[PDB]
Amino acid sequence: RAELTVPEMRQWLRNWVGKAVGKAPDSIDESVPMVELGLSSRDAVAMAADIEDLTGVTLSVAVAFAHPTIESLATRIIE
Ligand SMILES: [Ca+2]
Ligand SMILES: [Ca+2]
Ligand SMILES: [Ca+2]
Repeated sequence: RAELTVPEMRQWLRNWVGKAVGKAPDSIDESVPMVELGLSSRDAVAMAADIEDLTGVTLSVAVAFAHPTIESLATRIIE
C-alpha cells in the first residue's frame, strides 16, 4: 500500500516522543495520555508542525485531545 498507514504513524509518533524525552521508542506506551509522556508545550508545537509536514494535516486542539493517546491519535490522523 502506497498511502501512509496507521502502523507507520504510530511508529513515527513513538520515535518523535522517544527523541523528545530521551527514551527508546520501543518503550513508549501508546495507550497512556500523551500529556503524561513527559512532553513540553514547546514539544507539542514542534510535533504539530512536524505532523503537518508529514501528513499535510493541521491538527486541531479538539481532535488531538479527543484522541489523547498515541494509538488513538495515529488512527485518527490516518483514518
Ligand atoms: Ca526534550
Ligand atoms: Ca499501555
Ligand atoms: Ca511546514
